[PDB]
Amino acid sequence: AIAPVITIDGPSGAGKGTLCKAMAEALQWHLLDSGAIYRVLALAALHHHVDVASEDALVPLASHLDVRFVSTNGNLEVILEGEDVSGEIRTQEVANAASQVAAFPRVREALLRRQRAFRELPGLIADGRDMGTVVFPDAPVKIFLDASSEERAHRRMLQLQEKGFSVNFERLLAEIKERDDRDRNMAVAPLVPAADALVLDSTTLSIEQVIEKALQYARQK
Ligand SMILES: Nc1ccn([C@H]2C[C@H](O)[C@@H](COP(=O)(O)O)O2)c(=O)n1
Repeated sequence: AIAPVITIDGPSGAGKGTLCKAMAEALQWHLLDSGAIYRVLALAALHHHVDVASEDALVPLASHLDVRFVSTNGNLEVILEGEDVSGEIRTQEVANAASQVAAFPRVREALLRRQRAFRELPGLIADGRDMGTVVFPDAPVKIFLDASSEERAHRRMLQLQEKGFSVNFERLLAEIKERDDRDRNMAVAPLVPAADALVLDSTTLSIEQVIEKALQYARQK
């Protein structure tokens, strides 16, 4: 007793986000956005003066987390413990922590069941860095979008350039390069594609083409 899926994962900046809003739009498939979750988890950790450094304090917060996602409106507002926090989880600090919050074995666990319960007819698209390596290791579909460092950098340090912020290519470069040698050497929660994941790059690829591509693989299998 279960419904179909998909597993569009990959590193930040890869544009796996907007890709999902098609997978899920053209298909009307429940769009599960992970990253956010952690981002709320981290936020909640922050305001709850919970020591995001202490793995011995990030599991309770998770296993009783009040985080849900809106329906079909303008885009997708994430809600927390009773109030909206979209713009706040998209902060340039919440992530530094949301990067800490997701680097602990037990964390994921408590977040685990909280995710697997997202599946439902017809299907559930899943943005993330592991929707195959762990959560949906049975998803007929398994896309793994990817993008170089210099580029994924642009794909961000620029994406926020016309959003009223200041940032330098040099920094964010290092910043993402950092998470890589982290996410990589990471032990658990690597970032390597699912042994049957369609490795799909997008550096010199267009977003209109990634969609194009992706979908091809979709209904196919
Ligand atoms: N499935 C996921 C999604 C995000 N993450 C991490 C990567 C980021 O530091 C943070 C949220 O990522 P994102 O900015 O893509 O929402 O949590 C993860 O480890 N596994």
